[PDB]
Amino acid sequence: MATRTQFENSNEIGVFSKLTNTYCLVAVGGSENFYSAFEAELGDAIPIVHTTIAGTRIIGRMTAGNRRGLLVPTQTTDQELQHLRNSLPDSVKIQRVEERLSALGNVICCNDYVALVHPDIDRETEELISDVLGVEVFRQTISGNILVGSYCSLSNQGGLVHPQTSVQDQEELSSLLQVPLVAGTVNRGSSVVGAGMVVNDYLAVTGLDTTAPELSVIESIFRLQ
Amino acid sequence: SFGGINTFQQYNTDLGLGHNGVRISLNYFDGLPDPSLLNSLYSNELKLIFKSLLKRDETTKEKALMDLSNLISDFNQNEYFFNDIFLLCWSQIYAKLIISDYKVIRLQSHQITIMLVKSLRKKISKFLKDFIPLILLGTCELDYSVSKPSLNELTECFNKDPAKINALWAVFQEQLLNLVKEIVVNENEDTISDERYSSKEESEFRYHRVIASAVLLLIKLFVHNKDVSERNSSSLKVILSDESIWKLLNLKNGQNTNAYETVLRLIDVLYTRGYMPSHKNIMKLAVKKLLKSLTHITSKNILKVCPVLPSILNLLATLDDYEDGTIWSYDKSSKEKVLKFLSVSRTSPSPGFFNAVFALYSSTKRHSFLDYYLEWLPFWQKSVQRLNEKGFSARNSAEVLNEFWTNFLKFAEDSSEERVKKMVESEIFNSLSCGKSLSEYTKLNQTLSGVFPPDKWEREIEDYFTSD
Amino acid sequence: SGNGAQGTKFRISLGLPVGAIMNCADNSGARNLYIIAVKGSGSRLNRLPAASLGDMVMATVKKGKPELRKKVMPAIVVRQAKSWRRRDGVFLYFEDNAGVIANPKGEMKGSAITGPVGKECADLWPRVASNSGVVV
Amino acid sequence: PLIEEVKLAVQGLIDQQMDWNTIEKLIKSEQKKGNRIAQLLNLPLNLKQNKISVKLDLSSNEKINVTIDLGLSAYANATEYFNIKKTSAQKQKKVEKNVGKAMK
RNA sequence: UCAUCUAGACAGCCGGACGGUGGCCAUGGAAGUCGGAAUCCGCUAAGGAGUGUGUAACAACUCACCGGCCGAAUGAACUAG
RNA sequence: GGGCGUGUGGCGUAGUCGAGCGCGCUCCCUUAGCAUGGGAGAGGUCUCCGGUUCGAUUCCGGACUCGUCCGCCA
Ligand SMILES: [Mg+2]
Repeated sequence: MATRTQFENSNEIGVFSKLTNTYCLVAVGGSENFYSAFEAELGDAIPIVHTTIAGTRIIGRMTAGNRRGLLVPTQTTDQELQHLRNSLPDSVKIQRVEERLSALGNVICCNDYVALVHPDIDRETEELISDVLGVEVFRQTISGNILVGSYCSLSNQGGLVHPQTSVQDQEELSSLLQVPLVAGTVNRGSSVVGAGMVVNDYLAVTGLDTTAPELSVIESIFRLQ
Repeated sequence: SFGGINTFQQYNTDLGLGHNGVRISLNYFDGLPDPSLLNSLYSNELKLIFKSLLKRDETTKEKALMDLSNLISDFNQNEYFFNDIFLLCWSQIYAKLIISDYKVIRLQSHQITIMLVKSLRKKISKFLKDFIPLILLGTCELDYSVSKPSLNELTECFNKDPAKINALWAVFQEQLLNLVKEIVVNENEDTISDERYSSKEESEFRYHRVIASAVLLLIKLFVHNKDVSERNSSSLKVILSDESIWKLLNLKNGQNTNAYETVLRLIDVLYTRGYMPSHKNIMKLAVKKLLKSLTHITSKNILKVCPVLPSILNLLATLDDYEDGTIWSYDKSSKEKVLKFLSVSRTSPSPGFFNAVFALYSSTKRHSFLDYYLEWLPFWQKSVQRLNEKGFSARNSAEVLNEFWTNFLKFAEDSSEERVKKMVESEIFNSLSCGKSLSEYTKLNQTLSGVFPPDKWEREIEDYFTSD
Repeated sequence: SGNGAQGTKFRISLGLPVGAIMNCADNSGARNLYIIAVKGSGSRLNRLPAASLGDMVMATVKKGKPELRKKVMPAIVVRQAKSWRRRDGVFLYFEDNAGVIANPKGEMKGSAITGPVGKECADLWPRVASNSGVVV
Repeated sequence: PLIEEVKLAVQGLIDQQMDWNTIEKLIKSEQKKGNRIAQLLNLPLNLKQNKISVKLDLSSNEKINVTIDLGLSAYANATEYFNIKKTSAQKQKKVEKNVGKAMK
């Protein structure tokens, strides 16, 4: 399933949510339908944490997540950090990042094995990503889009990239990430695919205005069947 | 509250899937619950849930389903609410609910039906004839996620008895056949999906998925009952006759080759049964489609189609075995298709591909379908060249190389020619000298235990030390 | 703001009246935006309609590309440079006035934002938070 | 008698409030099924004006499609056709008087 | 100014409200009720060649007329303080 | 703002309730030049919408458009 969901009318689910294999994060100011989608589809096996990052309802663009670790910005308060430490399982590691770009979901596009980052990140932050997430890192842009997290949706099975992407960039990124990539649109043609939707190994959640060919492209590239 | 009469349905006099006097059909236009029956419903709350289910929006449908489930969960309080009238209405809507695109809607519907059956056990017997085929269709589904919970629930409903589950197939085999026939022939993509709200694509995609699940159910029916084919031969013939099952075998388009694979399994089943041999036209049509599928396979999509290729080859070997390759005779260009396919298949390495190729070679050689020297020897050599180039860049390669060698050596054994043997030795030497991580990898070395004599290996080792 | 607001906004000290020229932060090829109107502003005699951070305004491109000049389009203020108070009581300000171009529903005409944006704007507009590099 | 039956069947679907496009798809399906009533109806339906056209055989082979108002009784629909004929006859008479003078 | 009125008036209930005759023209039909003319008898306590609803035309219902209960004034049109 | 009148082929223009000419150019013929003429062509929802008539360019009503004339203060 690519599950049709709105955040109070918003068809961008990746902005307000962060979904990994092991956990899920949702914003505190959410509707009953928005919570019920993650509660029904994810089930009781996977914890869902209602969280606020840096005083903001936006959490997907603020944080970058992995099954092994979670990265939070410097502006995240101690109460939010302690609540995430209690609510999250003991396996994941939560570490604050002290870096100027500070919006880790926009900066970092990552999965379990390999990650794409903004080219201009600091070397200490790159080593921190490689340490906490245990993930090999490449500094690359998707056809000149420096915000790889906003302009790519990535999982273990496959990836969706920006629609206006050069084909040469598509095989280059596909060989670099060792996963097949498809250029496509989400939410009735919105270009920002990573902000448009969240995905993991068995679930994808998207906006209600995402059309049927777009949803078919999602389930084909992410192998959710 | 509910108005109107299904006068056309009364004229039609067809109960469709339903054997309880209520027409049940997958298509949206007909099979909708009758207004008078809805009025007869026990409670206002039930009537409301039904209206919501009728409404198109999924969010509304889900909310209604959740409410219905809650009523079922509190069975003792709501036993009065549930009635035969409710069951008749539920059956008609349930069919539409199973066909629904949304996964949750399907999952919930199956869960709801199973819960009802457990609570109402021994009271749903009249309605079981309608319910069980639909429940079974859900249990055997192309999608694993919907099917596994449903299967587990079904077993729990039957108190974890495998025998009871097997019995169900035997008891409802005729009913299952009717359902399968309806999906395969009566249903069309347009009937399944409304034209205005759905594109030409998706409607086709949906239809293919639904029929594929029915085909999987059919395969299960044959496995469960040995005598099912004989009793319902006429029905089986019509299902096979319809081109829709054959249409499923298209490799040019489609997200997954799983549907194509399911049909291949059915064809093997037909061969084992001998049903296809018994009815010649069906067998010929299937073979022709399979040959067309080979044309559909292309280099651009080879990576997607590569896992499926070994399976196709094994099936081809069995069909090819039948009647001394009459399958090839059916198509004038069948040999050409195979040769084109071979070039496409070799370029992308696949596990089990060489084994299939050797088996096909063995089948072909009895009738000399493929010339050993003209086509096969070069093809095998090209495969080695490709493998050497891929040394072992995407291992796996190590097993694939061994698999190729074992098959190639057997292929080489059936030559009786010095030149072929020399070529094999040269290819082995070329692979060995270039090497790779193979000396380091025990598995690669162990798997390819011998391609040359032990003395020759010592001589090569001596030569390497001797070499500058 | 008005239609495309995702939630409400606390009162930020108004810093951009009508006639203000702010930098154009996105990559749409426009250099500055000239504010002619503020969405949702009230009516008082002689009072100029003023904008704050996170507000949607009507603006014209005074300097930039000729297909963007000489027409009115909606814009969103992302940097304010007049100091305002949050409910945790820090007084903060950027060093320039800056906004991006959008449609009336709020999705950005451009694709990337240079420089920081305010969290009071990023929470209120998700597309701005999507294309934003750093949110403070 | 047949026309009345056809009207009742169509009306019942309309009373249900089923989507008009959906109703039409059902009619087509019934024709494939061979339902007699379904066969009689022409496939395009002026539901918006509440008129259904049903083919009627000229001789009890060629069929002439006749529009029938759903609201009106079958006989009432017939009277309206007769009325159009009557008006046409009156017009013809006026034309006949007009022709001689007009020609001059 | 017209009418009705203890020989039972006007409101309210209840019952009948019929035959010649589907009166004559005209219409594919129109039988009291699409129209054109005439508009008369019988039985009457009383019932129009019809006041509306009414059907393709019927059928059906209701009327204005007469009757049981009520027992005494009432209805219409108009004038001006 | 108000009043009065106006609206025809690509262009100009004739119309009593029963759309013609000229110009542009379509073709053909015709030319010692300082390049003509001749013959068959195409071309309109008569500004639009309603009513009258039997039929309105024509009669009437409304709308659009254009052109004229008169209009704020101390
Ligand atoms: Mg002023």
